[PDB]
Amino acid sequence: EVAALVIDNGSGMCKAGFAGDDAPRAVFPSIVGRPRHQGIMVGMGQKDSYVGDEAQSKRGILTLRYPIEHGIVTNWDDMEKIWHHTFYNELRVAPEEHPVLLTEAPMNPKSNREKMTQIMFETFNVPAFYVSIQAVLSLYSSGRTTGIVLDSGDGNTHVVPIYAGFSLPHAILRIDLAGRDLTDYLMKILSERGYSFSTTAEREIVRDIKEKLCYVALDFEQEMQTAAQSSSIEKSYELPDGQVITIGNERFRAPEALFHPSVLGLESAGIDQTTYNSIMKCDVDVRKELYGNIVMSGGTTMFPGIAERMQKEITALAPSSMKVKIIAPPERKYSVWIGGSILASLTTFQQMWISKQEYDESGPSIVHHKCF
Amino acid sequence: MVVEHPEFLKAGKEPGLQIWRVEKFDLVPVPTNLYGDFFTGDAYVILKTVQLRNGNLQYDLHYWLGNECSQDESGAAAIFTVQLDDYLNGRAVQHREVQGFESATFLGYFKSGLKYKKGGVASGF
Ligand SMILES: Nc1ncnc2c1ncn2[C@@H]1O[C@H](COP(=O)(O)OP(=O)(O)OP(=O)(O)O)[C@@H](O)[C@H]1O
Ligand SMILES: [Ca+2]
Ligand SMILES: [Mg+2]
Repeated sequence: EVAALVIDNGSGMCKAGFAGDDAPRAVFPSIVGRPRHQGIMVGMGQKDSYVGDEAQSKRGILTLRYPIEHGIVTNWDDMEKIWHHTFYNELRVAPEEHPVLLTEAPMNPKSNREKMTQIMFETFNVPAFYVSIQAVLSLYSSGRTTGIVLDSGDGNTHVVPIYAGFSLPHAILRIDLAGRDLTDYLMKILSERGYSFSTTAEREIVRDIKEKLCYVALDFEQEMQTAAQSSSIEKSYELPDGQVITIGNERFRAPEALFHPSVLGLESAGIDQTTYNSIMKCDVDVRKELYGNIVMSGGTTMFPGIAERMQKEITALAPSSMKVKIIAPPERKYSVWIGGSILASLTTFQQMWISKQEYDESGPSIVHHKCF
Repeated sequence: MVVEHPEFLKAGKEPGLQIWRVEKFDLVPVPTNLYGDFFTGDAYVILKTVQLRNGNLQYDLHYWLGNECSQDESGAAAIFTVQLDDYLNGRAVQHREVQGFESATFLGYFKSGLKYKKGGVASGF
């Protein structure tokens, strides 16, 4: 019949599209822009709000705001704005005409979940609704029902153990550093090299440098000295002004913070140690599969060499007899979204939706057990 | 459990083997005469139902992933396996069976072995 809409609201990037598609049609920054003081003429700031790429573009005259912090909505009015934009401008459809599948971060408060449910049924009048935990969608997209998902995006890095389709909340752990932190750290060490990246445009350069030249060192030592001697690790980066600049060990030192958060003055365990800690919080019987099904998802897990290094670090922690396997699909930046597109298209899922009818009779509180 | 599908209604009723193939977001039964024939481009769901002395039924759910099956198929097979398990009140053990790394148990269901077939139904994406 009608295609369900699938939206994965990331703290930094929103992924939206139609269930049944192999990738999100719209991927844009989770930003809402408003004129400091509005205008009327073209380029004078006519609209009273901009969302996504447009907001980013015209930031010269708007004040950008990010309604999502760590996968949790902190400004519901702005959130509603992004959702409106998503339906009407991005996907270009009327919400009341399509079941909507949204995603949520692990440990999302029950109040936010209910509030999200309320807006969808009452403000956007969707006919059917569902909320899915991000880590789980990523696991399904990887073709498994059991595994431990390491989801590192822009705001939060979580490790979510899932057995036979159900995540184990008691073992879910969070690492309080993610993509934005790495961009900020790389901007730093790059400033120590004798540069300056401080504006938004400049920070985007660093983001680009981060996403294009950074990598994770298999052995942080062997590399550090490898960059210290031979200039084989070096890479030249062409800037907007045209001039080329060379990046050294900043490439592997920035993502290294993921394994040693102390470098960002953070006292938290790294992604390797945290994965092992989570697995240890799980029942003995499931630990074996978790070890053999460590799935990576999110943009910050895109660092080349990350899978190679996680394998090494984790086999070192796991019993010798343990079969450790790291799964980092090439498309892990859309793993969450893709899982939702599959889920929402299944003939069997059609009875899973929360109906407008049941919402009407029981209210927002039914969302929790309905989407268990 | 809230799932309304004709195949879910047939699953795990009597002891034996049941095989379904994933065909564009649906779970479609495989003809009993073709059991053991697997398209390396497809994903399948296998249910082995066994009768216990106490009267209960024992289940083993195997989702088989062909080497060239698309993401929607492997993804769907996994989800269907979790849904079938839930529907059967969760008395089933879930086994992920990858072409070439099949469990001895799964292989044990096929007296004449498996017949791999190149190709399969097109992706549902
Ligand atoms: N190739 C890449 N290498 C390294 N980092 C990358 C790459 N591509 C994207 N990123 C980073 O990933 C982050 C965005 O990731 P993602 O879309 O998974 O996060 P999100 O959904 O918005 O965040 P969260 O789940 O915390 O809400 C940004 O910090 C971005 O710079
Ligand atoms: Ca196929
Ligand atoms: Mg995300």
